[PDB]
Amino acid sequence: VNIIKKRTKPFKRHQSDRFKRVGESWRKPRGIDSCVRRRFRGTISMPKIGYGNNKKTRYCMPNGLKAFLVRNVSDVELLLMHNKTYAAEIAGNVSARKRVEIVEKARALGVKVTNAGAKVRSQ
Amino acid sequence: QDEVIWQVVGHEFCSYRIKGEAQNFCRNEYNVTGLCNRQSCPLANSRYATVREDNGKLYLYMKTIERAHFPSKLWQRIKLSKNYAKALEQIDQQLLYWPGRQIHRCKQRLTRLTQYLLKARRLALKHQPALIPIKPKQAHREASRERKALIAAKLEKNIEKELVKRLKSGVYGDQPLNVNEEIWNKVLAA
Amino acid sequence: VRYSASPALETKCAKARGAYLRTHFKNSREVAFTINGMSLKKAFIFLDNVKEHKQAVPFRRFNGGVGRTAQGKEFGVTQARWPVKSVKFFYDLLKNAEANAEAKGLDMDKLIIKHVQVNAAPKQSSPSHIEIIVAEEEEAVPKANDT
Amino acid sequence: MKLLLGDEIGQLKFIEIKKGTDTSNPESEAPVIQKFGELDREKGVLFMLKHEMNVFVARKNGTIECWNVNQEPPILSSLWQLDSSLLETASIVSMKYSNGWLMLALSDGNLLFRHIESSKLRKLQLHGPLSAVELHPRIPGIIAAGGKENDVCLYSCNPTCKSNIDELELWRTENVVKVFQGKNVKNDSLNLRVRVWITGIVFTEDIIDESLCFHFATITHYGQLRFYDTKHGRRPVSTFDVSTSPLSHVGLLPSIKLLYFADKRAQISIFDHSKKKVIGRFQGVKGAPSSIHCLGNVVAITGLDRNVRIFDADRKPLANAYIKALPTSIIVINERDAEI
Amino acid sequence: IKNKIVRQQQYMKALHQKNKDKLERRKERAKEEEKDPEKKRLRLSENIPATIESKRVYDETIIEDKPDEELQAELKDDEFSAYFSEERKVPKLLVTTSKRASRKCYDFASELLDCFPNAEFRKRTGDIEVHEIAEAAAKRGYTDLLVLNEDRKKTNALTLVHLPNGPSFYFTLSNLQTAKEISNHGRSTGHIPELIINNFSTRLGMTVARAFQSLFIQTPQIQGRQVVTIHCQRDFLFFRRHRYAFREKSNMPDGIGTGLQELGPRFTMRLRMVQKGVWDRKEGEVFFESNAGEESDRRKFWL
Amino acid sequence: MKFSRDVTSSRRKQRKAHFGAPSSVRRVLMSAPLSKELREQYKIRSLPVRRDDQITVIRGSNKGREGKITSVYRKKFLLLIERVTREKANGASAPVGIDASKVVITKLHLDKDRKDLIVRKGGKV
RNA sequence: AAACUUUCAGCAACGGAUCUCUUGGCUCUCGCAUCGAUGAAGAACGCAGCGAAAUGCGAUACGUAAUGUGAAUUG
RNA sequence: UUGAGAAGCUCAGACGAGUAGGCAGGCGUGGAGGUUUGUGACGAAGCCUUGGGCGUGAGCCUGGGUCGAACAGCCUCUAGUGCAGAUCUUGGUGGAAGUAGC
RNA sequence: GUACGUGAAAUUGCUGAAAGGGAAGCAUUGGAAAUCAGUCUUACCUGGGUGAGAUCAGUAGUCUCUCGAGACUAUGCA
Repeated sequence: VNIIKKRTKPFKRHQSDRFKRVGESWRKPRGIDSCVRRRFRGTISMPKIGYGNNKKTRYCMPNGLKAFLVRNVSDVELLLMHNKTYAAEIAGNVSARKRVEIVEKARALGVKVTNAGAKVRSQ
Repeated sequence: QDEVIWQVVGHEFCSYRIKGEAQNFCRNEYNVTGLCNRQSCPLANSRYATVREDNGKLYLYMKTIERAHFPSKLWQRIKLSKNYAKALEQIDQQLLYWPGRQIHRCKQRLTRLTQYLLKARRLALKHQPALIPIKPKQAHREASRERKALIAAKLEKNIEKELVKRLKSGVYGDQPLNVNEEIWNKVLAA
Repeated sequence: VRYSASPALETKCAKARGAYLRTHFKNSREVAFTINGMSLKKAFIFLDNVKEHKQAVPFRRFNGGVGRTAQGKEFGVTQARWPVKSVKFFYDLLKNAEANAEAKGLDMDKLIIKHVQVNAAPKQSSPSHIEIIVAEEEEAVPKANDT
Repeated sequence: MKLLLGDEIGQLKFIEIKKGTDTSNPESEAPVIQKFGELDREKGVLFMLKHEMNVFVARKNGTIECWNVNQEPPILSSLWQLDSSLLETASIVSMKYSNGWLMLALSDGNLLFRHIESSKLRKLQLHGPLSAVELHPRIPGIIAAGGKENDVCLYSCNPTCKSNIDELELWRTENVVKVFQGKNVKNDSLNLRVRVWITGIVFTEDIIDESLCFHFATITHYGQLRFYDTKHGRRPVSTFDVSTSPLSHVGLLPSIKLLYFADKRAQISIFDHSKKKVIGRFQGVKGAPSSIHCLGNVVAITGLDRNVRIFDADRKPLANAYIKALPTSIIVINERDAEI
Repeated sequence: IKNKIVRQQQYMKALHQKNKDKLERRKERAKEEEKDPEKKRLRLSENIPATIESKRVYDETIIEDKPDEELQAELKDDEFSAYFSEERKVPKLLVTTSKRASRKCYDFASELLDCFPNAEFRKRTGDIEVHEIAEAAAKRGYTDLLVLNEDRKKTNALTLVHLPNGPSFYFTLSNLQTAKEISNHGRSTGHIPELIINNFSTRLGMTVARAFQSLFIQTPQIQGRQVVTIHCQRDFLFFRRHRYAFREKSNMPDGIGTGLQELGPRFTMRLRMVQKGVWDRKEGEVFFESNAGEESDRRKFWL
Repeated sequence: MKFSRDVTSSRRKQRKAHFGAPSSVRRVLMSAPLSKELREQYKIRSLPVRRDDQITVIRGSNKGREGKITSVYRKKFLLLIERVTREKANGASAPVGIDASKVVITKLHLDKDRKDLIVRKGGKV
């Protein structure tokens, strides 16, 4: 099944572009005076359950394999029977040596490691 | 003694569970599918059968109720033959009259363990680059000592210091072609 | 010291700087953005005319109540003035701008002012930081004929 | 310490280095040399076997000879010459002496056995390509073969001997028979053939037919030092991954009753044969060692960093010099220092 | 002092005395030197500023300019002889690349080929290895063989081998700049460029530097007045290709000092590994390996 | 674990009584391990450090440099050994502080006090 | 068009948040009973080799005696 | 036919603004017990980013740079646990302006 | 570099690229410039011949478990 997104532009809290105190993460407005709350046309949209994505092609990367944080060499082993539905995303704090051994074994399991190239310059 | 050990470990806390976001995974070494399902967890399911390699040759591990209280002797073992059609015919003759769900798993984890050895052997025989680690302490030292050693050579100045010395010594014919007509006479004056 | 300019190579360039200079910040800037991009020895003949009221420096950005002069039209700017304290400080710097190539052994008669910077300072007034870049004009060799 | 040297351009460097001499240190004394020999590339040195005091330095053009170092400076005692046909296709990979005999084995199985003083030579033919051969030092007249895809096999002139044999009987082509041929280890952990490339053979029987159960250990280009036996069978009795760079030199340290090895990357490290593990490494070397000779409580490592160290049984660096050229083999003459 | 306010007032007053008597040391020195410029001399002959090049570690393999025979007996008969002897072999370069290289690795692989005539470009396709390339490239009249080895769309390393058995060198490119990025660049021409190589005091310095003489044509055209530099300085091999024009400059004592205009590229190498023999990263014998822990001393140099 | 209500396990109390101990406590906190040749002839695991001992340095960047202790600096918790001297820019030499726990004692400066400590504390002369 | 303003990015400034610590606080618990006309608590002044919002001390003054440890102090 | 986390799986219809209010499921922060044969000087936390990824969203995962000693996921316990606003408290910095003015 | 661990935001100056006819700000759909990612690198699968052996031997032994189940050491590699 080809992956699809009902929306691609994230939601952006109202007037979080003008003021630097107001952050961009979404916060539903609380006043009935609001133009946005009454949903006047022309104002920005809102997070609703309508924009929920397909319950089967959810959590999937655009390739089709879902992600999976592998933080050591025995976390990629579980992905042995799931190499065509999961991509072994290595965690960020893993050292640049313990990383180069996950790659050499995930490659045997045919698992896509998404960022195997970090800290690893090849010769 | 089975739903007891699934309503404890399957729903409250099990040390092997991994909270994924679309699934949950089991870190047990005797799981046949990798997931923490009811019909998959090796702790609740008290008659089980898994396939897992050990140093080149794939094995089959089986347990029963009547050995459950003996954790050392709990799992027996059968070594699976190299011929892939022989191994399927050897799983069945050992796993007879077991449910069709369980024997389905073992044959699927035989297809999945053979593809791992048939790949990691070809992968080991190819010649592939060396993943060598970068090191922040020794790439911030280079960048530090580079610009301290780049400006400490007067790179452009030492080029021209000998470039005229290469001219003034006369490695080119007396009147060369890379020089204009006037300043060569200064070299004649030199 | 780590400077703000990509130029000022070891090859044909030299730098000086001046920190915590007890002058105004909105007054040395308009001087600084006038002397910028000019040759070195001309800037000396330029600024001494400011010291004798022979030339005024335009006030482009911080043009608060600056009366019009007759000589501000040499650059097209309406308003200009003759600050004397700020240009006294720049002369001190540009001496070090010379005397650093005089120790590096450059060519002095192809020397332009490449990058002059004026910043603020930790308030005690409105003090200033200044760093200057003087560089040779990066000449061009004629191309060899054909191939 | 008295120790003789010879580089790839033929000349002989004769060193009087002593303890505490670090040529990198300005506050150390300078090396004392008496250099001679041919300065051309064609007479370049390959090996320096040590006859009891006479060095027998061979050359790439086949000018194997006899150098006595008792005289100061050494003067050539005698000289041999080999035919150019054995230089055309073959190349010299070994030279070892035991009981008045001198091999000059080549890279195709040609075994030129030359006598020392009687000068009666015997040539032999063997199996595929060679990379190392060796003589049993205790029992006279036992050879070990070895090369790439030519696993170790024990051709022996006299299989019995029982103490010793008269010299002129030795190494007749009629009596040399293989009394041992190696059998490979099993397949790898992925069912792949363990490819065999023997690079050096040393006889370990000191530190572990009358006098059977021959014991020896060999190294491989693929990086796996393997011990051997005959009473136990034709498989190696032990296999270790002592390193991963191709192992270049193996030998004994007879004062520790222990066996060392080396490689291309200079992981020259002693190896416990009793506890089956590497115990210590010779530190400070940065570059491929070309040859290593050991004598008593000292060793000498000459490397492609153009240096000659003096380590000991306890791998403590004694002396460290520079030699102005690319060396090829080192021989130790005097264990004592310069003042003795 | 555990206080912070006291600690930077006690130091402000301590510095303002150390910043005072230094002037009091130099003010009294200021009056006697213009009476007697001879004491000015001694000091100047005494207190020359000390710099890293003058405070090196004493390495005994610094070859002096005095010609000793054992040097020239070696390197007149090595494998670099054909590019140094009377034969004067024009070296034909082969520049391959790392497998599955990208676009940003290929626009740099045209800038080096601007530097090198008698140099082809052959992009590495599919499954082939460097040791099999060298033997397959020597049979078609090639001399050396460069390999640009990018990673993640930046070029980081460069290895050149010497055929068919010569020493193989593994540098790493750093501080990479193209020809477009440099301010006041120039066009290159078809003229074969000229060479300069500086500060290779070590013996290993005169092993790499000959393998850098080995890539350039042994007698260049002078009409282009193009110069290529390999300047070792603190074990970094600076590469700068310039085009010069001689013009009068009064400061330097001869009066005639040229003016350079860079062409590109602008890269800078370290030296990591050197292997006699074709470069196999695992099946090779190491002539020199870079110790990343014995280069901590900024006064220790190996090039 | 510790089973006394008259010893303290808090980092606060232990790390204060260390850094603010007087210069008699600051002596037995600066002790050095004896060499393996002295550990069997005095039967003492460790001695407090005196001046003019005969030590070797095991850890640190000054590995293996032997000497004698010049000035046992009880304040900043470090020994000061002979001729192991980091340079200074001006031209003078500076002393390098080697921790008193890193050195290995090879020859004691035996006195009447030390002997009367040696002969009772598990050993003899 | 340049300038000026605005916007983006890089760099330099400003500024001291975040993170990490912690000879400090706060809280609970346990043992103990001990100031003064034989001059207390407090105050002033002095005393250091070089001391300056601090410490110790009393003209025997950054303390003596007695015991114990055992060779330092430090800029 | 294996789709038994029966707290799962599966089939079919209708429905979808929402104030006071009512109900439910989750996200995040500091500490506590258990757990990950957990991550870390080959660089933990933080920070910045014209990089990529997920979730409807609160949020999370990650590449690059910076940096230098600690830190996180899961199940529970616990609260000094979430800010745009209070002529809000403290600190820092702007436009007014080099104007008012001495 | 004592204006000293990390060094956020406001805010200031320079440089680069843009935009600006008495309003910007944001949302939606796309153009132009810049730039980024995608495994596509290669892998896959199918006969004969040659060699290697092991779970093969009309084969001999050891140990731990439970007749045989694994781990082995030989020897052949039918």
